[PDB]
Amino acid sequence: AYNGLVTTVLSEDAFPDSSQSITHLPSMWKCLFLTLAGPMTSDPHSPV
Amino acid sequence: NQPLPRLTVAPTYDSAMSNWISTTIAFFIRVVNSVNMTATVNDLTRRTM
Repeated sequence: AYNGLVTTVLSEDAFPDSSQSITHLPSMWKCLFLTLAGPMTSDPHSPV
Repeated sequence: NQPLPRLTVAPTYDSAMSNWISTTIAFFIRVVNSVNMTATVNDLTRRTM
């Protein structure tokens, strides 16, 4: 409702770091919890 | 040299250092099996070498 006054975005601690490969399982589990919590956020840059 | 990978690495013999290590050991084996060491050194202590 109050989008444009405050936009909920994903945390900077939510993304896996650029370096870890997808072969590391807990770094790919933070990518599963990110894609599911994607459209709930009101960031228009969230689907990137 | 080659740039690093972020895939899982494993010891390989492709690297130049490895090739250098291999040639010298291979070459020495020929020193151990030369006539300069066949006549003096016993054969049973040459297979260990």
